[PDB]
Amino acid sequence: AHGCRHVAIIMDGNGRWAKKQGKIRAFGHKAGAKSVRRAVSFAANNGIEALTLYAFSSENWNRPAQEVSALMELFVWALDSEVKSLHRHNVRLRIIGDTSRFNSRLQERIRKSEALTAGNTGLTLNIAANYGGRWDIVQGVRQLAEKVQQGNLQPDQIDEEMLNQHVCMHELAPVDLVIRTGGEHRISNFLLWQIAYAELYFTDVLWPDFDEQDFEGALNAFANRE
Amino acid sequence: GCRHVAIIMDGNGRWAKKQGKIRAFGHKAGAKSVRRAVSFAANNGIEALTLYAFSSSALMELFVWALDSEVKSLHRHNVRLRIIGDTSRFNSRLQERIRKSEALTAGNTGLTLNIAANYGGRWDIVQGVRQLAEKVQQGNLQPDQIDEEMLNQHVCMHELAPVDLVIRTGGEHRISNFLLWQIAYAELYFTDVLWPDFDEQDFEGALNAFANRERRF
Ligand SMILES: O=P(O)(O)C(O)(Cc1cccc(-c2cccc3c2oc2ccccc23)c1)P(=O)(O)O
Ligand SMILES: O=P(O)(O)C(O)(Cc1cccc(-c2cccc3c2oc2ccccc23)c1)P(=O)(O)O
Ligand SMILES: O=P(O)(O)C(O)(Cc1cccc(-c2cccc3c2oc2ccccc23)c1)P(=O)(O)O
Ligand SMILES: O=P(O)(O)C(O)(Cc1cccc(-c2cccc3c2oc2ccccc23)c1)P(=O)(O)O
Ligand SMILES: O=P(O)(O)C(O)(Cc1cccc(-c2cccc3c2oc2ccccc23)c1)P(=O)(O)O
Ligand SMILES: O=P(O)(O)C(O)(Cc1cccc(-c2cccc3c2oc2ccccc23)c1)P(=O)(O)O
Repeated sequence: AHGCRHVAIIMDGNGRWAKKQGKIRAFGHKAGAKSVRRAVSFAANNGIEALTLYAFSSENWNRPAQEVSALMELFVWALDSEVKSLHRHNVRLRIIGDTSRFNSRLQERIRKSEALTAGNTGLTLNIAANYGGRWDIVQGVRQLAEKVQQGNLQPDQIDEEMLNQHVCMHELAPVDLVIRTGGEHRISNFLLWQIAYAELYFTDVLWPDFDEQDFEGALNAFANRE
Repeated sequence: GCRHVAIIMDGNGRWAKKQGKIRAFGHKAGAKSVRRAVSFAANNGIEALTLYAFSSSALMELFVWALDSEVKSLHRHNVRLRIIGDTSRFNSRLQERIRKSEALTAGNTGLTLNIAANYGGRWDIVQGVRQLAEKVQQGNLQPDQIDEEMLNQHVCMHELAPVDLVIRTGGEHRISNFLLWQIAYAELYFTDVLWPDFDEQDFEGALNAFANRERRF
């Protein structure tokens, strides 16, 4: 009844949530993981076809660039145990983002995870990893530029419909709703091309507290903004 | 400090209906609201204001009339005018009035006023992409040297301050294929106020909210 086929969520607020409890950041990450499981569960049980998730990091600015990098590795590493669970729940997993510089072992783990679940018929879960909406448009542009160089494409032949076929998730239903938790009212270079016509829904709720009733609220807001 | 504000103007028609009036009446109050927003922005030190008339030859002629009767005043008021969007198919007379209007004000140093006409964010990115494909075809550019900075140099308004705040009136919470590339880091502010009613107090509310959020985030 919500009529929403594909929801994207900019998750934020985990560190502030922990801070308020008098707990260190790591406890926030723990509670945030639980909230991710819960939103994925809700989406699957509510007939949403695709759910795309972006972890917005409020602390990354204070982290040296080389820690960030290693942080991307732990993510893929953790993503080897979690896939087993996603697969048991009939979830099809896709990673979107610039994974070309990750080491071969990671790239292999990622492809194997997407291959394992590619045939599942449940929710399609897209996880952003090293993703940027401008980078997304740029990688599509590069693919087209390569065709132009080969001599198979004239610059005047490039139109929206063609660039669209080369940005992330072009093969899935278009994003109908973007939710951003944590209070900030910005897209922060998450999807740009893909959100041209999506409903944007912002809530002050911190990610760890964002639960099924908050997700239903966004979906009903969407249904009503029709 | 907000340097560039973009506004998705919407609600003139709904506004006229609530008054029991026709669409033309909503357009008239709408023009007055554009005038007040432009003055407000110029008076409060905003460097660029970008306006997008959201709609769900008569016009083309009015566009000519509008340019002919207001450009001298915008020039006088030190406003730099730019039209962003695909005007490639407007009639030549109008295309020439646009070009001349931008040329006459190209040197002004006050508010840059960007008016969208047949503009779309995807189209904007696509025109930038065509320009880069031309250099690849010419042989002056390798596909793998194309990066964000380079495409950024080929989308509308790259010569101005980055868009800091996007305001959409009328109650919808969508970008509707207005700016996309350009709003990657902008504060987004939605208000149910209908365009004709959008006034200095409403505009101040969006500006104060931007400044406070800049402080908090
Ligand atoms: O746990 P802390 O945030 O205290 C820190 O160890 C960095 C870190 C270590 C181990 C795991 C994580 C972590 C865990 C879950 C999600 C994410 C984490 O780090 C990021 C960054 C960006 C997005 C998501 C997550 C972060 P720090 O160097 O910032 O103190
Ligand atoms: O816990 P369930 O298997 O019941 C389910 O929530 C799916 C799910 C469970 C647990 C974790 C995740 C998930 C998915 C991808 C990556 C990561 C997940 O949780 C973490 C924690 C830390 C790092 C990465 C991930 C998803 P479901 O919708 O399939 O029932
Ligand atoms: O919310 P904050 O910006 O405070 C921060 O927790 C980063 C963060 C944002 C959003 C989600 C998560 C997070 C935490 C644990 C598990 C997972 C998170 O995001 C995903 C995506 C996919 C699978 C698992 C998780 C972390 P931080 O490390 O910058 O303090
Ligand atoms: O600057 P960006 O916002 O583009 C990004 O690189 C930030 C980022 C850097 C490093 C790790 C993560 C990240 C994202 C989701 C889940 C987890 C991340 O890091 C960890 C560590 C341990 C468990 C989960 C996650 C995010 P992104 O991967 O969220 O696109
Ligand atoms: O078709 P008509 O000539 O009857 C009329 O709609 C013309 C009209 C007057 C004023 C504004 C508009 C109008 C309508 C849709 C979009 C835009 C309009 O004006 C601008 C300016 C710049 C960008 C978009 C629009 C139309 P009207 O208000 O004089 O009845
Ligand atoms: O607000 P609505 O979407 O109801 C509609 O008035 C279209 C419209 C939206 C926003 C502004 C305008 C409009 C009206 C009069 C003058 C000008 C308008 O937009 C601009 C931009 C620049 C200069 C003058 C005007 C028209 P409509 O013609 O589709 O009913």
